[PDB]
Amino acid sequence: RRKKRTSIETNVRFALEKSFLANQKPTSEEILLIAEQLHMEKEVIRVWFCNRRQKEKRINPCS
Repeated sequence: RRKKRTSIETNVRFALEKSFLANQKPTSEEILLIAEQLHMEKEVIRVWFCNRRQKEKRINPCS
């Protein structure tokens, strides 16, 4: 549940961090490109960015 996974993990996010903001619209190529770097694949990529930005919103309260 946890999930949680966490998960998230890693290393990636770290890199995604800076990257996220920069652009937040990763293209197809952009990802694959970054994937080549190491260890990151389209998968977690999107999953990341996606969920990553979700945290942004928010507002949320927004809640």
